[PDB]
Amino acid sequence: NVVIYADGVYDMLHLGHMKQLEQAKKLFENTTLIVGVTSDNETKLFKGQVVQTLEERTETLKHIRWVDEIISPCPWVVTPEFLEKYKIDYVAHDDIYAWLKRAGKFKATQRTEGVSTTDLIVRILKNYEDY
Amino acid sequence: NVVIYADGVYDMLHLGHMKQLEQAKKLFENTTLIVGVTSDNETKLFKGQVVQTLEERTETLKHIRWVDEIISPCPWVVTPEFLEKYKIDYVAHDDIYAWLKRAGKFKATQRTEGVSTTDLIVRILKNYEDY
Repeated sequence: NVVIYADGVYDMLHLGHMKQLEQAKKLFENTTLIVGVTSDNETKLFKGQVVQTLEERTETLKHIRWVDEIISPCPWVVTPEFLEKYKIDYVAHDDIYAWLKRAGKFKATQRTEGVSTTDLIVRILKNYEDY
Repeated sequence: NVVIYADGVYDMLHLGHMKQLEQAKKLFENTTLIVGVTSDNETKLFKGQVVQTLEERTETLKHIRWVDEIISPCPWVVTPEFLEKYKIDYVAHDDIYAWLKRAGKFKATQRTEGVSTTDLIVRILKNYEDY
């Protein structure tokens, strides 16, 4: 059994997150997938705007079949100490990660374009011709 | 083991669908949850607008841990013949259902207000004061 770790904001969870979580879950035949959900204050300070609170973004992730455990809030920066505390074998994510590639603990997951929740609102608005 | 059936549009799947699916899944200690996804043409003709195609709405549902099987497209009207073909013990849904209450096959699931994907876009727009 292999312990995988993925982290992220997971704001307005869409098929993109789900597919990336699925891919992480399936890196190995027998895995335990831990998902870390970044904090509101830190995501806003370092990355950008978040619609949903930590509590909302977390409650929604618990419905994704690929998720075995959630760390909420997770650290903004993943540390080697953090890997050992939770006995993580691999970190799955789409440099600040060089030390992970060096431990052989880096596993790249892919992003799907064009399926985000915001992409969906755009498709709603395209029913209203500009004139 | 109890076979439960829930149907719906599942457009822009949100925590509301997920919680309603969760509740269906857990009506009994040992269940098999079948989720039917209504067709595009029929949903548009009888109910209202749908952003996502059948194929999109279905691919997203497969990520919800509570879902064991999907019928896609499902019939717009559920029939007693339909219940027997799939050996459904119960139909979970939030009249056109009287015959289900009469078979003792009706199980009511609740809607959560205020967590829909559209509710989320509204919260985005509220950062832009009207003046």
